[PDB]
Amino acid sequence: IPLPIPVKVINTL
Amino acid sequence: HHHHHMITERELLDYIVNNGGFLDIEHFSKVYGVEKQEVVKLLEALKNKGLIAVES
Repeated sequence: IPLPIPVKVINTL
Repeated sequence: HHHHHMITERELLDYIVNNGGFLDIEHFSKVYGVEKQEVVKLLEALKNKGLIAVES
């Protein structure tokens, strides 16, 4: 089980 | 700009880490030529493998 890397994702639409 | 470029999940993940855990899909699609829906598709696969935790 990897430690999830946090990612802020914008402008997806 | 460029269109229909393909990248691997590993490339996207490396980019994200190197970008300080940030991804602007609009900007990324524009600069690297990957379709927005292809970026989304790659993010979903990373998320479903438990490799990333998506925010905002």
